[PDB]
Amino acid sequence: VSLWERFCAWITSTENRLYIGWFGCLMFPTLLTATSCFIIAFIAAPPVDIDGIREPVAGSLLYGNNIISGAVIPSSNAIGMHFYPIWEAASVDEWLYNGGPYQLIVLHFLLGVASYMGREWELSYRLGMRPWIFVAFSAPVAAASAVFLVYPIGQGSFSDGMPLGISGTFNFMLVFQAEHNILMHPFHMAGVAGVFGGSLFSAMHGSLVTSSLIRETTENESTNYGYKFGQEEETYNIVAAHGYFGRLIFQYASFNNSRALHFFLALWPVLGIWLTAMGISTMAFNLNGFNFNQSVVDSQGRVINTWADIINRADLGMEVMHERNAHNFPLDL
Amino acid sequence: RVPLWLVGLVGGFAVITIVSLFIYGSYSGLGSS
Amino acid sequence: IAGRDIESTGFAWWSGNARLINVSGKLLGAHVAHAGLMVFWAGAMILFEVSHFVPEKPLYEQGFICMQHLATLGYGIGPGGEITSTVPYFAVGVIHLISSAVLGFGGIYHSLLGPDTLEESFPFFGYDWRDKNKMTTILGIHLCLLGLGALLLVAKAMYLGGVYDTWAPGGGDVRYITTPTLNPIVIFGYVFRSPFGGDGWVVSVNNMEDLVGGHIWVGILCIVGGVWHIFTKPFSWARRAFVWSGEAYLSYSLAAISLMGFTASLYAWYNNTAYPSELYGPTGPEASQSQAFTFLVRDQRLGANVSSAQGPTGLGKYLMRSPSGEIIFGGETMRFWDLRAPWVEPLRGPNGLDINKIKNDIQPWQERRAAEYMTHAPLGSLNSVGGVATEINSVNYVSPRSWLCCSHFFLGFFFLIGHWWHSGRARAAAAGFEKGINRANEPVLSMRPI
Amino acid sequence: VVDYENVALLGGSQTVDLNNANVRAYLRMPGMYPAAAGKIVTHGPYKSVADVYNIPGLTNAEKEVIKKYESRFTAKAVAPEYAIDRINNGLY
Amino acid sequence: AAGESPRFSVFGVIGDGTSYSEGAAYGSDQSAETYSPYSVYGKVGSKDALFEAGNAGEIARKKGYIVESQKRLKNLPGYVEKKQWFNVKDELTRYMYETRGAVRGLAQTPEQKKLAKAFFQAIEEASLQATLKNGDKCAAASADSIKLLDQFYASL
Amino acid sequence: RLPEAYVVFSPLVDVFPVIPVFFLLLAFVWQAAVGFR
Amino acid sequence: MEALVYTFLLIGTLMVIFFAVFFRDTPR
Amino acid sequence: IFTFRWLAVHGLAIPTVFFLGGITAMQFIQR
Amino acid sequence: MVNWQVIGQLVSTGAIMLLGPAIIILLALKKGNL
Amino acid sequence: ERPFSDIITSVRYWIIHTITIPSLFVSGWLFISTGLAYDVFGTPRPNEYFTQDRQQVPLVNDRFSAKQELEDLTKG
Amino acid sequence: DLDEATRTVVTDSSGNTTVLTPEQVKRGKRLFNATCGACHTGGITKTNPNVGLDPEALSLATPRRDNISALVDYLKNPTTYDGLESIAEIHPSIKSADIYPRMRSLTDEDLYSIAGHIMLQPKIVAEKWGGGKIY
Ligand code: CLA
Ligand code: CLA
Ligand code: HEM
Ligand SMILES: CC1=C(/C=C/C(C)=C/C=C/C(C)=C/C=C/C=C(C)/C=C/C=C(C)/C=C/C2=C(C)CCCC2(C)C)C(C)(C)CCC1
Ligand SMILES: CC1=C(/C=C/C(C)=C/C=C/C(C)=C/C=C/C=C(C)/C=C/C=C(C)/C=C/C2=C(C)CCCC2(C)C)C(C)(C)CCC1
Ligand SMILES: CC1=C(/C=C/C(C)=C/C=C\C(C)=C\C=C\C=C(C)\C=C\C=C(C)\C=C\C2=C(C)CCCC2(C)C)C(C)(C)CCC1
Ligand code: OEX
Ligand SMILES: [Cl-]
Ligand SMILES: [Fe+2]
Repeated sequence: VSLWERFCAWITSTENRLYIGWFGCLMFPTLLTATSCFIIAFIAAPPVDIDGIREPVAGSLLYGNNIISGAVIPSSNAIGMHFYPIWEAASVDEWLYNGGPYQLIVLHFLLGVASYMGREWELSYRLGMRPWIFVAFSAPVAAASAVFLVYPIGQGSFSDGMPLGISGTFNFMLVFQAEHNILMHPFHMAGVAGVFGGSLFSAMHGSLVTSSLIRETTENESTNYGYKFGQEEETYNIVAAHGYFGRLIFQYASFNNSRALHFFLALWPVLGIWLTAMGISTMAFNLNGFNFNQSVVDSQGRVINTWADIINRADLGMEVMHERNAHNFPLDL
Repeated sequence: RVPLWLVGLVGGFAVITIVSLFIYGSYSGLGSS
Repeated sequence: IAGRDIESTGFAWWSGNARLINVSGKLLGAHVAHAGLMVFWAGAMILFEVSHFVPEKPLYEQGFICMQHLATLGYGIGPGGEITSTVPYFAVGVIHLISSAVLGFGGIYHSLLGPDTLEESFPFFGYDWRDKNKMTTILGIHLCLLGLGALLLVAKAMYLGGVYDTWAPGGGDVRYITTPTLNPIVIFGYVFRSPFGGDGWVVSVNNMEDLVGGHIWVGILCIVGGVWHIFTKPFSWARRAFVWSGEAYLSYSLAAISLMGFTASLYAWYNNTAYPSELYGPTGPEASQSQAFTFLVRDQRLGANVSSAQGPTGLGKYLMRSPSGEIIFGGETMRFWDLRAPWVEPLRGPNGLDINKIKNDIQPWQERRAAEYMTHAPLGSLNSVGGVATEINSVNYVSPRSWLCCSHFFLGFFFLIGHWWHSGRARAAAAGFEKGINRANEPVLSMRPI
Repeated sequence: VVDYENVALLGGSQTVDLNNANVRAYLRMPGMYPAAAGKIVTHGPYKSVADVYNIPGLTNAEKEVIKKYESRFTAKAVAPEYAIDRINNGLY
Repeated sequence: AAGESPRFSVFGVIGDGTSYSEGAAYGSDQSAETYSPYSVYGKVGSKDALFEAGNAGEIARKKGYIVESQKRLKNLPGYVEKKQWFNVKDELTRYMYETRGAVRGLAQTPEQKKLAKAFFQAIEEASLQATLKNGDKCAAASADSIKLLDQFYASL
Repeated sequence: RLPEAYVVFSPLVDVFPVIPVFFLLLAFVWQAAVGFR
Repeated sequence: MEALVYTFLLIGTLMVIFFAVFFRDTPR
Repeated sequence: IFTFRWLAVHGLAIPTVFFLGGITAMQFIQR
Repeated sequence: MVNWQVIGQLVSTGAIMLLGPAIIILLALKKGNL
Repeated sequence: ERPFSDIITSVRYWIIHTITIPSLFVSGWLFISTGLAYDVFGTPRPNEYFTQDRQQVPLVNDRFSAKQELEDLTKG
Repeated sequence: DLDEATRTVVTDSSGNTTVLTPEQVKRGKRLFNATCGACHTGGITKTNPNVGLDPEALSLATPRRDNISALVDYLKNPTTYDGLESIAEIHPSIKSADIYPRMRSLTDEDLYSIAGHIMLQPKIVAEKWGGGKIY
């Protein structure tokens, strides 16, 4: 045989501790470089001028932060959507002043997660499985891409992306609420229903399966020891569990098929997350949620308020105080 | 002896006309700005 | 009945259109019927938009997405972007509506009455999903048709009336493009450009000559490729890398169409040459630049010298410098300094905005355009309110740019999901384990322990 | 600063400080906003109210309206933080 | 007070019709015409329209545009002699922007239409040559625009 | 507004654009007619 | 001075993850 | 005539129709 | 003042909606290839 | 027993329902259209939010004298 | 309800009053929220917030604009705040209807209704016509 054939046989081998595959060639370097840069920048980075008004903001541990308030600041507003690699700065100090590491981390990270999906499919193929797990994983990837890349593209600046921090996430959420009126977009309601229903069904399924265990342990050992690796037993007792579910609610509602059950379980949260990601992506292009301000009037013509007006007051309060020194003109276009 | 694919059609017509009436009332009348 | 039940094919009713994979007679009828539906919608939408036209408001204040394309092609538009007559739109709608009937009848016939398979009486119109020569032949034929279409667009742009040009010397007007650019360096620098800010990849075309030259080159390339793929068969390096089945071809098409949808949405959002602002409305950056220009003009008229006015941060209230040196508008709109519009270029010199021209060379029409674009920014809500999120119900307007961008972006993402699903299934079925794990010979049980 | 003694002359009262008031403070005197106030707010410091009439350019019309409203004017010391924003102070 | 029936109007056909909040009216509440059932305004050429067609203001503003555009267009050769063709483009798109509308609104006889078409083609050629940086062609086209514009002014 | 010779047909024109969806619903109706064979 | 504590906690968590991944009880 | 299902279904159904009639009547109120 | 537009729209929509099920019923009655 | 699948078919069911349901629907319509709900629940009418004397919102300020306060605020 | 006392507004500089017919209110509201809404929504001016449409600013203009006649005159011939120069080239008007196509199909009744709506608004909403985002 040749050298290339041996290399290919080693790459696609299903006997290593961790599968490599051809997608792993793009996966591993990008994720590793993103991790290294993120750790170093989170620990020891200097303040970054995020808004382009020459007012740097500290975000690293060594400059007086804690775990909660630390972050990696997005790039400067003066840059916009321009590409800013290291070799385009006159010095490393200038590169760090304008928020260089954010772009590097984000780009290598997104490439890494795409390769992660590909690698999942590849191992599924090599193991003789059915190839539909990476489709399920595509939803968190879609949401992360939506925020990190799509929102800056629509708004025209990397500085509007979500900061890589804990309190930066809250700041992003609050400003997004103030500017786009989320919580009134039906796609956000779809996402909330998705997560709540996912938690509900996880708890219900766990309870039902755990309650229907046959007797193999008696008292003085954890019940988990009954199951053996490779044992043959369907994940319930049909009589007890089916009767319990058919008696708890009306008898017409009971899943007697494991396939349909475990399909519904997979389908619900994935669809919810897809819809909420598309909601964020569409709101990136200034298509906001429902507007119900001053919609109820009496006979004379005066305005009677509703709860939407209280929400509007909160939105105005958030809006008038964000980026205090950044605006010069009456409209925030 | 209605077959079980026409009465569902009647129910669908009823629900769709109720929803359409509610949307129209949303666009016109009280609470329409 | 055989071929239309689960017991004979699997494929329960909710996935019944998958029973047509190996039936080449009904598939033709199905595809023709969808084409007829598309033509019908085009004609009906044109007619509906024509019926509601009002000759006072601009086209972007009436919620139209179909009249703008015909207007850009040079039908019924005059100087500056005013609509004079609507007869050609009526003619286009009528022709589409009439052709839809023929297409639908053909689909219905070929689907409900014609032979189930064409591989027994019409050997020319037959295939096997695995005969590579036939697939290459079909691809080449329809590719040559695409090239002919591109050349037809070029011919319309050059000889048959002309196209609307928003950069015309004296305001937007219909003119003949007599000198298209043909130097391959420019076109293939457009193709091989980076997509980030300042470059924009192919969205950044900013004149009609480049557009016509590009469509010329595309026509030539498509014709040559069609002939080549007709007269040849796939090489060795391609045979060992692809999967040869119908679902694989479907997934291949799905990925490309998703990419095209993304590209079109970004065209609609950012470009203002193929989507002139007099018809679709100002772009995102254009409204902010207009606001800055309007307030600069007002403050200068009040008596200020707007070159040395200091802002709250000391950076410059009206004018400043971009990170490369050019003079740009101040404020939060420093991110949109890449904008180029026909109503701003009169004030731009060799190093950005010109101080003297700004001082004493601003015409009232520019002021009016700036005010209009400032007050008609692309911001709105789902129920068509218009304005910032904290505004009250007074106007009813959402720009067509937002609608087009959001819709085709949604479609692009879901068709990418299509690539993933249909391709994974195609490859798994080709390998031979899409039904489940063979319990007799589970492959995992014969691997070295980990 | 925390304490500014001449805060009532910035537009909240019947008297206007010619050295620190914004252009919006002359909107309550009819026939003066777009021209006379614009000329006033774009020129150098005045040691007294009589110094306004020496502005190069002032036409006879303007001078007349300023004389009409002369009783509501005063000239205090120049505050650098207030004098810079006499055309656009961020209020809309 | 103690009891009263809320006032009603279904779809605007049965009921009051005029209530300041009805919707889906398409008229039927105004004693005046409309351009179409889907419009917030009347016709343009109505008997009550204030704006006439062909006032002295039109033939004043358009003539002022034309004469000022001639005065401005007489400056191209000075720019071309200095190779400052960017100034040529800025001039060709700064004030002359209204000339297309003015000329197309002041062209009635077919010879005026032909002369306007020739002038527009000449100005387009001048702009193209300026973009391509060709001195002789752009100067000749500028002289062409000047002659055609003065001929059109004399014809009017 | 449509050309004067066709203004009478305006109500039909106001309904054409939505026809392509009724087709999608008709597919489900046809499937339900044969009892989801 | 608390940056030392934060860094120590984060590095300890990463060490625990490494040991869990690579030094694990066999599923058999 | 007195089964549990009868009571449940009618107790859930009668007010539903009453309220739906009320809402449809509300739809035509104009100030 | 009669507002014939709403009546015309309702009649047109009703006819268009009724067209399809009519042909389905006709095909079913004539023992067609459903 | 006698499940819904053939309950939906019984003709007597249909005729008694056609007799009964429209009476309830019309009763609800008349309940709204007569204006009796406004008096039962105390909801102000569209021309009753502000009276000629009181031009502000009528908030309740006392716990044990809510009856008299509401009687004052409504009409008196 | 919308009484006749509420529908009584000043019509002349002398102080004469006129009662607006019920249809004129709706016609004026529709015409306003469609030809001027984009820039004067809520009684403010988006392109120049120094010159609003509240009654106090109208009363302190140079030719005074707190009645129907002066509003109609302004719509026929706009001027600056002190009434010394014409701004018909940068403001919609009948005098400049060629520049602004939206003003080419307006009658005297339409201008009267628009002015009536402008005058009537401060008496209904109150302290919110030209107030801003605070209210
Ligand atoms: C060119 C486009 C295209 C084509 C030709 C096909 C073709 C096919 N697909 Mg595929 N697919 C595509 C795009 C495409 N796909 C995309 C973009 C996705 C991602 C969402 C999928 C996801 C997908 C899945 C998950 C599956 C298929 C399957 C199939 C096969 C059977 C499909 C069938 O019977 O439909 C029957 C169609 C219906 C029952 C219609 C259902 C109605 C939909 C769900 C609602 C749509 C609502 C819409 C937005 C409008 C709402 C209006 C309303 C409000 C009134 C067939 C080979 C199936 C397969 O593998 O079969 C072997 C299968 O399981 N496809
Ligand atoms: C664009 C949409 C579209 C198209 C073109 C088709 C086309 C087709 N489907 Mg299909 N399908 C669709 C959507 C679509 N489907 C959806 C959304 C679903 C999910 C509910 C299905 C579920 C489905 C199943 C389960 C099956 C098909 C089958 C078929 C094929 C035979 C159908 C047949 O025998 O008709 C029989 C129907 C009739 C005789 C009644 C309809 C008569 C006409 C078509 C009504 C319309 C006439 C029109 C209004 C008048 C035009 C007049 C003209 C002169 C202008 C055919 C190629 C079958 C197949 O594979 O066959 C091998 C099959 O088993 N489909
Ligand atoms: C029928 C249409 C309109 C009416 C009735 C109207 C009303 C008025 C009135 C009465 C004034 C007088 C100033 C004052 O009240 O003190 C004014 C000024 C003004 N209006 Fe409007 N307006 C209309 C359209 C518009 C539009 C569409 C704009 C778009 C920007 C606009 C912008 C302005 C500006 C900038 C001023 C102040 C100009 C200056 O003071 O120099 N107007 N308007
Ligand atoms: C196969 C199938 C299918 C499909 C189907 C289809 C898709 C069809 C199509 C069809 C079509 C797509 C059709 C079309 C038609 C058309 C027509 C029928 C037209 C006509 C027109 C006219 C008649 C017009 C008239 C007029 C004029 C001329 C002028 C103006 C006025 C008016 C407009 C009136 C389904 C899914 C169902 C089911 C399964 C099977
Ligand atoms: C018209 C026009 C234009 C354009 C032009 C042109 C010339 C274009 C071109 C375009 C093009 C020319 C495109 C291309 C594309 C390509 C692609 C898209 C490719 C892809 C690839 C793939 C897909 C592959 C894959 C793979 C791999 C990775 C390896 C192995 C495996 C496989 C095979 C799977 C312009 C702008 C000038 C202007 C306007 C007009
Ligand atoms: C154009 C034209 C026309 C038209 C035609 C057409 C084309 C039509 C046809 C078509 C159609 C338009 C049809 C449609 C129908 C549909 C329907 C009406 C459906 C219904 C639906 C439903 C009701 C469903 C339901 C259901 C069921 C049954 C079961 C399952 C579930 C569901 C819910 C889905 C005419 C004649 C006027 C003439 C002129 C021209
Ligand atoms: O960068 Mn971030 O936050 Ca979107 O709004 Mn405008 O820009 Mn700024 O302000 Mn608001
Ligand atoms: Cl700003
Ligand atoms: Fe399990």
